[PDB]
Amino acid sequence: NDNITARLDRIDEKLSEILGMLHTLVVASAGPTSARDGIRDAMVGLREEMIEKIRTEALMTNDRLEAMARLRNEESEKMAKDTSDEVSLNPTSEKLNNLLEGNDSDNDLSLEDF
Amino acid sequence: NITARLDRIDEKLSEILGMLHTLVVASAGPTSARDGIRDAMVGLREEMIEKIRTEALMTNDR
Amino acid sequence: NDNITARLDRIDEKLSEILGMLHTLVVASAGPTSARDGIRDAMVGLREEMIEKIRTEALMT
Amino acid sequence: ITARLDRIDEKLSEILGMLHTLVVASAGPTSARDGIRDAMVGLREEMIEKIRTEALMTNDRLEAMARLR
Amino acid sequence: ANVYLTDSYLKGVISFSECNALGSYIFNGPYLKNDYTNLISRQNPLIEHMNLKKLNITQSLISKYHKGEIKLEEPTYFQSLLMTYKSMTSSEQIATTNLLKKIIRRAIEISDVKVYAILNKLGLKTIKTTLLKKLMCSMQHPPSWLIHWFNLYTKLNNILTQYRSNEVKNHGFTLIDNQTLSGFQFILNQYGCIVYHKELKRITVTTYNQFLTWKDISLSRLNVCLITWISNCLNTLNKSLGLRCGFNNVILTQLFLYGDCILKLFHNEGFYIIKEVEGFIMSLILNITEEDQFRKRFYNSMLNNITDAANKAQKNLLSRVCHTLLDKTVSDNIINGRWIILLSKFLKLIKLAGDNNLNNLSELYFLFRIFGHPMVDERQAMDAVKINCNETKFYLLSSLSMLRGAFIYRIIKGFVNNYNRWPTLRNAIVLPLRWLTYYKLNTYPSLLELTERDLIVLSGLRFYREFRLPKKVDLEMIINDKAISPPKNLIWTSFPRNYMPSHIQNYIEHEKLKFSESDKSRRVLEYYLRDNKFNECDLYNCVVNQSYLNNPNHVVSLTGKRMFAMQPGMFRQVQILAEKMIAENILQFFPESLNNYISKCSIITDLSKFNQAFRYETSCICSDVLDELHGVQSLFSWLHLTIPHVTIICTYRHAPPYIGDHIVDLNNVDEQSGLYRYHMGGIEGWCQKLWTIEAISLLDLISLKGKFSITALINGDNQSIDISKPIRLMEGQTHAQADYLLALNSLKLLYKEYAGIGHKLKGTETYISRDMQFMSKTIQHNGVYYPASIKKVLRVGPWINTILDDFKVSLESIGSLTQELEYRGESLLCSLIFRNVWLYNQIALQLKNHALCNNKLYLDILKVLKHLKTFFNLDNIDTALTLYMNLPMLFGGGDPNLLYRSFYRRTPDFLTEAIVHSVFILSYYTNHDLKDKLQDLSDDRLNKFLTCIITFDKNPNAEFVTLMRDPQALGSERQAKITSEINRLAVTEVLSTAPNKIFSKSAQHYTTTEIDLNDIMQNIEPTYPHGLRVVYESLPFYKAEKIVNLISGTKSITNILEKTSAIDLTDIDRATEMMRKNITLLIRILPLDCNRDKREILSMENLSITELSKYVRERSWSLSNIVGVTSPSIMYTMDIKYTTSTISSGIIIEKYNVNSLTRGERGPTKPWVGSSTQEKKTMPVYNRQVLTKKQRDQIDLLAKLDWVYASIDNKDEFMEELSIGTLGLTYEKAKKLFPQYLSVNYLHRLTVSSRPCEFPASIPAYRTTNYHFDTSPINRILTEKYGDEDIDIVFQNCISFGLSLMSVVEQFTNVCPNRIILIPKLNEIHLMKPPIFTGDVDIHKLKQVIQKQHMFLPDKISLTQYVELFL
Repeated sequence: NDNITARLDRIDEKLSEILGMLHTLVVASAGPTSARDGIRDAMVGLREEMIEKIRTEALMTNDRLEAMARLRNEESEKMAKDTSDEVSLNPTSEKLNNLLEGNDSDNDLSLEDF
Repeated sequence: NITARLDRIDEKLSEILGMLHTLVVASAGPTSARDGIRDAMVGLREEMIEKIRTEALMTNDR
Repeated sequence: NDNITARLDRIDEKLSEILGMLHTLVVASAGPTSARDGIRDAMVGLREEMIEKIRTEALMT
Repeated sequence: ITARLDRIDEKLSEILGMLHTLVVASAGPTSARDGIRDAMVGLREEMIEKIRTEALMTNDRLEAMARLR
Repeated sequence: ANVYLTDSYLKGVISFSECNALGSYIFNGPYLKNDYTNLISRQNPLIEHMNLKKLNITQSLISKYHKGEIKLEEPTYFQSLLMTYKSMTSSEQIATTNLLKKIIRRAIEISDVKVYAILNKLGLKTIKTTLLKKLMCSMQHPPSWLIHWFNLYTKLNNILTQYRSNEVKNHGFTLIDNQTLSGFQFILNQYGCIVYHKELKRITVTTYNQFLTWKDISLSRLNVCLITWISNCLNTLNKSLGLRCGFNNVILTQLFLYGDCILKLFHNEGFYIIKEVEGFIMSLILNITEEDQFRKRFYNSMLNNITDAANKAQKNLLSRVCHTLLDKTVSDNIINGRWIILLSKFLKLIKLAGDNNLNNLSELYFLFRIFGHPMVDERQAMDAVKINCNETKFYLLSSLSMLRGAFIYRIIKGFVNNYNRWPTLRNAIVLPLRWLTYYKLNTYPSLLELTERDLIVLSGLRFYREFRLPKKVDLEMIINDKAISPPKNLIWTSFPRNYMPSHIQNYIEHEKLKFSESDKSRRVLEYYLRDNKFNECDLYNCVVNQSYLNNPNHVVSLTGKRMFAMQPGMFRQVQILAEKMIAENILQFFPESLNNYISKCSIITDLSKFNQAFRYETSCICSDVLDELHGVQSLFSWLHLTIPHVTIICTYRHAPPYIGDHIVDLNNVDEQSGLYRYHMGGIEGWCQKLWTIEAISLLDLISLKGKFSITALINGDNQSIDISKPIRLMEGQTHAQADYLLALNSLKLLYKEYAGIGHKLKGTETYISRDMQFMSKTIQHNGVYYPASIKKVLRVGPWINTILDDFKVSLESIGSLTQELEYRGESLLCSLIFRNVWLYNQIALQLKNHALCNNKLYLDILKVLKHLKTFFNLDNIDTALTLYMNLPMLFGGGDPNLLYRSFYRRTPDFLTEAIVHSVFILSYYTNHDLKDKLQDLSDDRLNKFLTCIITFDKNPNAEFVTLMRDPQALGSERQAKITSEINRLAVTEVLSTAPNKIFSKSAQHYTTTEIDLNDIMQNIEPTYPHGLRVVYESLPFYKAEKIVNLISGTKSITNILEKTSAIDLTDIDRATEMMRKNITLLIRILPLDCNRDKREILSMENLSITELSKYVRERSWSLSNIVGVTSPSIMYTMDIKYTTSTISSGIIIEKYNVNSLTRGERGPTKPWVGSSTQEKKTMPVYNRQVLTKKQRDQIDLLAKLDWVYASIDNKDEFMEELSIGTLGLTYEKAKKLFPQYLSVNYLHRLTVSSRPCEFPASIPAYRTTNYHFDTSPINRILTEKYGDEDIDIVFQNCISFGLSLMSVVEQFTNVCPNRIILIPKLNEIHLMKPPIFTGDVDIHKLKQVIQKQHMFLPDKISLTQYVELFL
């Protein structure tokens, strides 16, 4: 009775196909158009063509690289900086910290300078 | 083992139904409320049908 | 058996629901006024026909 | 009838078909639209009967609880 | 007939555009910014700006300016000039020093009386106390840093008092003043200020709110210096007397100066940098409480934040003042880059002020209040919000379905927990097999047994209606004392007529003929009073028909008061209803909204900009479930369907848009700065509960994906996550490293999951820790709590938190604010002396400069003091003021805080506490011993007082309505009147002429309904005022009373329907005579012969204060018997022993800590909180969610009423008429829903709104854990004397008294006692047995009340609603 096993494999293959194309599906929200004169519908599209539309600036956005990195299930280096072992200081903050470390009177300012 | 196969098929079908219903809900947005078609997509509920009933049972007087 | 027939019936119900949701999605994925106003007119008559339904059924007695 | 699987099979086909059409209608502009509102399948009566049937089930429940009054 | 009273304190905002427009007109060029405000302000000036520029002094000053002799500046330049002002002659130095010396001496002399009384009661012992004699020797030379701020405050306050008085007398007054504050010249007005410094050759223009801010700054710094001087002297006397912090006040003044320099260097932009030194305090705290990795990470992030703020401030400053009149005003230390040095100094000083002490470091949060407020630019705030709210987001469908499934899971779980049943599904054939079993069995799986496929499967459910919408509108939720937005066609009436084009002025006057008089209202109350076509079922029909959709009247107006948003009246109704339904039905399911090692961390997130990233696709997948549970469409989804189609406009008065001619529609005006379209949802404040519960659902999803546990807590706009996880330690790994790795991994998860739904967090809001949490500004560390209590008393001053400058409300505000230095600061005496400083200032110094009475209240107070001097046979009018300021306000005196409030916080009878306070105070002069019993000792001052109290002429009127409103009222004109009583008749006569027929018909029957409510329960022979309160609260007159009491709290009740901000002189006269009568109450209450010389004076042998109170309260009303109100005072009833008696015979309190001092320490015991008993009733079984909330409130009221009054011989007709009239059922159908009470003493257990439900101590809750109490011997004695019979003494208040006694004895002796024993006076305790009521209720009058006020009745219980109750 390989009839039933064959037809069940048919069904399972097609079910896996439908789930695979349903789990690869990206939604873009509703918003103003370009040359703003109305609203556009929310758009549903496959992951790759949506990443294409983001890359070619057909769906305008500011954080373009950040969006494309998130849609590809990966983290950029901004994501790895904001969630890193130890925070690293800017130049101005390095200078302020040198001015804060050590009561050596390195400041050299008083209120009457003004 | 046939009932096990039928059970896995029903589980996949339930997964598809969850996804598709969330997609129907999330795409009835401000544009469908503007175009006046949102209730054809979300359905008619108790209060609207109560109003229809009280309009039909009370044609003008009763 | 009872199990296999009940399970095939439940699968049938689920598949009918999936087709209905897909039909709603494809018809609502319209964006000009033609199909949208068609849905509007369909929903004005549906309301009217439900009112007629309710009245003519409660006028049974 | 255990080879009713047949119908199941064919119905899945239909589902898959429509699903593809969906993801073509939203990426339609300038890509898959020679005419406005790309050629569909002409199927809006079925969702109207869907709405009708569920609204009638709701009305049935309302009137069945308003019967005891 | 119309006067204008102006503000004394800052209540609004400082306007960028008012200042910019005024200065652009005056100096003839772009003043602060090159925008449209300056251009329209110079083209078409207002009339007040023309008046200011037209004066002779202004003409001369700007003539001097246009020749290049004076230089323009920024208001922060002059803030730094004022706060540095020292100039004063030897005479002025002597005068200020003398005034301060006198104030301080008089405050210590007032406080001596209470301190003597307390030391006399505890048995511890022109100034009799040795403690305050030493303190007076300490405080006889104020320091210079204190005289500085006192002199500055006095000057600026004199200037403002001058202006306000002369503007009440004359309208349009401008105050020109160059002699008050030497060097400076002021030109004040309510429309602008002009300040001129002649020796420095500087001039500035600003607004009136900015002058108010300067005065408030100087008062704040004076209060800081005063508090710290007082507490440092106290702490030098005894280390336990002062506060737990200790400051050096030559460092705090340097901090003041350096912050002023930072604000003078960076202009208005400097408030960026000032706003970043909160994180510096936090970092200094975490350097104490945290371990290496956490605190290093926090420190580095903080430094980055600070320098980014300073770089942004410099860039924005240089770009703004570039093509304006202020381009030459930018310092050279800004492009040099040397500002950083100055910044360094600031931070170092903070680190010196903190002193590595958690006490100083947690007190130092007052630094963020003490530099003023910035001028808010409205157009640029709008322009910042626009970019985030116009963006496109990208989601995966799986993300949305898992979020929706987690929401549905919360709902299912909550239904099964609360209602013992799944919600009703309408598509149950989507559940596979396992969830069908969970549905049939009415169970759910756990989070550990749950999966992500399970959430995607749950995402497919649809529901049937469970809850119901109210059909009649509730008036108390929609009526307000705020402003309202005009329709979209009448929006151009938001701006002056001069600032609008000539084609908009012709269009407004023609459009105003098409709208109703309710649509042109500009206030909410006026919006509702002017509606002659109102209907109770209008909001219901709107929500059901969706009339808020595609509506051509919708607009969003943003004002400066962080961008408060408004819309017209219908949409405001709909917003309020959606939030109310979520709060009522849904928040019960979301309760956090109100292996060899267990790793633990904690994440803190700021969710203040959370709403800008929400789109329809993310909010409404969940608001759709909420729609289906209520049977509606779009109600909970209203925002993201309506707001994308309207215009957002900045409708501040001085910030109009540029309208190009031919254009009169708002949706056709060009987008510009301050006006835009296509807002993709997220208006702040609206829809906040929805977003809170969505955040909680997302946290559940994160805990399922990360496989740890979470304990969330969302309190406003700050969430605090506690994450726990069982792990197995590696080789050579410590616990701290394990917790740090947990924190980092959880942080990556949280970032991923928030970014998946469109919320991109950033390293500024979020920070990780492990043990501590700044819980909504509350530092706790090791179970000990560190308060910021100086921040609460900064604005304590004369006329605070009052309407029309009411004297009594100012005294009450001072008292209740100053109690924070005792309830949190844990110092009785510092709070006392600070209170007395400001009370003496308010009474003896500022009562003769009233803006409306002008000296009349001071002549009244002098009459009162002479009466007191004669009655009590005092020495002079300086002893009489010391006496008046220590007498209760109930009797007509001036003490806002009674003694019992220092030991426990709640009492069930105010009259006994007032009499005991008076006895304890008069002991200071009569020399009675508060440890003995009462005798008569050659001195009949206390006999005279008590005789005058119990002897008076009876004059009762409206006894039962008055005891319904205030169950503790006194009657016969034996107490002071409040504002609700004076303005009631005026409010009803104003409401009788409103177009809205609901308010008119209610207000025309008000007096007759009052007469019926009096003649409704007047034949029940024992009077129980707490049962009269239930009878009152279960009737429709309660709602009308609430609305009238709302309206009577406004300024000028008379001018509500007159469209003016002025005050009618009848309102002034009413308030003035209220004030004068309230002042001379004490003359009326203490006659100079005790109401007759031949009346036998009260003999005080075998006297009971509780019987005396009961007699006074009954004689004042002429009622034979009043039950359930009189209760003994714990402070008087209990005697305090410190040695172990033979038999203890009381309550025993004991110290479990080993240390001699327990302040700032934690103990082994459990915290004491009061927590009155839990009710013993039986709830019936029916479907609760078929009734709304108000129907269940009414059911519980009628159950209580059927409990208390089950003894009258009318009960059947009474309860039948109540049930029919209020709920629509008969008594037999309604009695099936009543909770049945198993108790027998309703005199002990009844819960009304007029009774306390908690009795906490006057001590922080962490501090109660050091002590242990034992109440066995007093139970033995009380049971042998009475025996299985209820008595009238409260248990929680005895425990609270004992605990606070431990605290206070430690404060005063520097040693905590090992044990304290409390022994009661048994002649103060009586029987509290429930009575047998006789006589019957008046049913005709009950019907009359129900019928006259019928329009405030709730929804009736239907038949389609009553059949469904038992299904």
